[PDB]
Amino acid sequence: LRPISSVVFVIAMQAEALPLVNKFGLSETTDSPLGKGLPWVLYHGVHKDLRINVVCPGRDAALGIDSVGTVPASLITFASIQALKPDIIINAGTCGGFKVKGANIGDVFLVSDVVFHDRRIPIPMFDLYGVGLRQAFSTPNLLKELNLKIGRLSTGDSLDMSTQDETLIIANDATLKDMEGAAVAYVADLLKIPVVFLKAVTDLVDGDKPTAEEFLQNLTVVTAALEGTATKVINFINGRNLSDL
Amino acid sequence: ILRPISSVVFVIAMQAEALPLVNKFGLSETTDSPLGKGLPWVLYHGVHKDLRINVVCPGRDAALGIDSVGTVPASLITFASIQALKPDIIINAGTCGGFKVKGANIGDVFLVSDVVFHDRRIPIPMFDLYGVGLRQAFSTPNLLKELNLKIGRLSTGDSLDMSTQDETLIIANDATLKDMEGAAVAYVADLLKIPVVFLKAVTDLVDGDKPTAEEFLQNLTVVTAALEGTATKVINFINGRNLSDL
Ligand SMILES: CSC[C@H]1O[C@@H](n2ccc3c(N)ncnc32)[C@H](O)[C@@H]1O
Ligand SMILES: CSC[C@H]1O[C@@H](n2ccc3c(N)ncnc32)[C@H](O)[C@@H]1O
Repeated sequence: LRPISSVVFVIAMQAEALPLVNKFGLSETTDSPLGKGLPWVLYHGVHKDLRINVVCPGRDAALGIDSVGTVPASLITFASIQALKPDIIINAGTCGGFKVKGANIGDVFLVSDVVFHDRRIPIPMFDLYGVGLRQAFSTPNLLKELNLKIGRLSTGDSLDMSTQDETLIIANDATLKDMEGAAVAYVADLLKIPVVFLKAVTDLVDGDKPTAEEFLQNLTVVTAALEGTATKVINFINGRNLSDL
Repeated sequence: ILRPISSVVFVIAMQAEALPLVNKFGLSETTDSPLGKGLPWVLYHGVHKDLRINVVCPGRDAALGIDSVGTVPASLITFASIQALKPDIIINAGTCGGFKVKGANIGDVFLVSDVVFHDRRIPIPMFDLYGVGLRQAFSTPNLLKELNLKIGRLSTGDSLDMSTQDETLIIANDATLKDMEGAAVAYVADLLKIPVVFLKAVTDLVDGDKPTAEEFLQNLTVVTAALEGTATKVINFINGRNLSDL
C-alpha cells in the first residue's frame, strides 16, 4: 500500500486532548471547517510525514462542559472523515477498567474489538445489531513494539454502571469501559476508515473506590500517560503503510 | 421567521414507518446519493404544491441487514440531511412506547412538547444535566389546535426494553412517551439551529400487558394508518405557512 499520510484523533474531552496538542505544537483551527456555529474544536499540524488533526465535541452551548458520549463523538468522527479524508482514526481517551481482567490505573490499552452494553434490543438480529461488535484495525507490530496491554472495549452513554449494564459487560468479557468507542467504530466502519483505540484506565470498575470520584482524582496523571503513549503511536505510524501497522 | 416554509425533512428510523407516507405522496427514492456516496441511507424526495418533501431513513445495517435504529444513526442522518438538504423544519416521525397512566392509547399520534434521555447517566456536577439532554420541540400551537394531537414529553434511550434504572429516570423526568431516537434528532437540530417537531405513534403500552398475536397485528395496521394519516395532515397544514404560523 501507499504510506499513511493523515491521522485524525477523536478525543471526547478537551483536557485529554491538550497535552497531545502541546507535544506536537498543533494549532487551533479558526475557520469552522466542519460547520459554522458548532461547538466542535479542531487542532491541526504536520509532523514529519504525517498530517495530524485532533477533533473534540467541545463544550455544551447551554451547560458549558465537554460534550461526552456516543452521539457527539459519532458526529465529529463523521464530519472529520468527510472533511479531511484521513487514512486512520485514533479514538484516544480515559476509561474504566476491570482489575480481574488485569487492568491497573495508568495503563494505556490498545483495543482488540468493541461492543455496546446499553443498546438492548430483544428481537433476534436486532440484539446483535445493538451489541455492535466491531474489530479495531489490526496493528500487531505497534502492539508488539510499544508493548501495550490489549482487551475488549464496552461502550455506553453512562459513567456509572447499572445492573443490566454490568450483566452485558461481563457476558461480553470486556476489559475496558467507556462512553464513545463503539460509536467511533460504527462511523469508521460506515465510512471504511481504519480505526484504532488508546484507552487509558482512570478507575477500577470492580475495585473499591466510587467510579466518579476515582475517575476525577486520576484524570490528570492518566491523561499524561495517554499523551506519552499517543506520542509514541504517532512516531511509530510515521512512514508506515497500513500493512506495516 | 416569516419566510414561508419551502422544505421539510422527515427523519424516520424504520423503513416500514416511512414507506406508507412515501407511497401516499408518491415520493421517489433518489438515484444519486445526495447525502454522500456508498452509504446505506435512503432518501425519498418529492414536491407537494408549495412544499419540497424529503424523507430520510438510516436504512439497512450492513452487518445484520435490519433497520439501523437508535440514537447514533439517527443523529448522523439528521446532521447530514441538514447540511445537504437545508430544510426549514425537521419532522422526526415514528412509533414509540406510551404510558397508559399518562393517557397514552395504542394508535394515538402525539405531538411532542419536549425531549429528554433516560440512559445518559453521568453523576457528576453539570454533566448530569447534560446527560438529561432536555430540549423543546418547535412551538406549533396552530397545528396542535387544528389536529388535536395529544402532547407529552418523549424520553429517549438506546434500548427497546426497559430496565428498572431506565424506568426510574423515565418516571422522574415525567415522560409520556418512550423511543430510541428522538432526543438525538433534537440535539442535532439544536446544534444546527433547525426547528424540529415530533410525531410519535404509540405502538405499545410500556405499562400494559403483552398483546396476543391477533391484537399485535390488528394494532399494527391501526398504528400504520394513524402515523401515515397524521403525517399527511401535518404536511398539508405546513404548506403555505411560515414558521411563525406553525
Ligand atoms: C465525564 S464522562 C466520562 C468520560 O471519560 C470516559 N470514562 C472514563 C471512566 C469511565 C467509566 N468508568 N465508565 C465510562 N466511561 C468512562 C468516557 O469515555 C467519557 O468521555
Ligand atoms: C426495532 S427497535 C424499535 C423502534 O421503534 C421505536 N420504538 C417502539 C417502541 C418502543 C419502545 N416501547 N421503546 C423504545 N423504542 C420504541 C424505536 O424508536 C425504534 O426505532
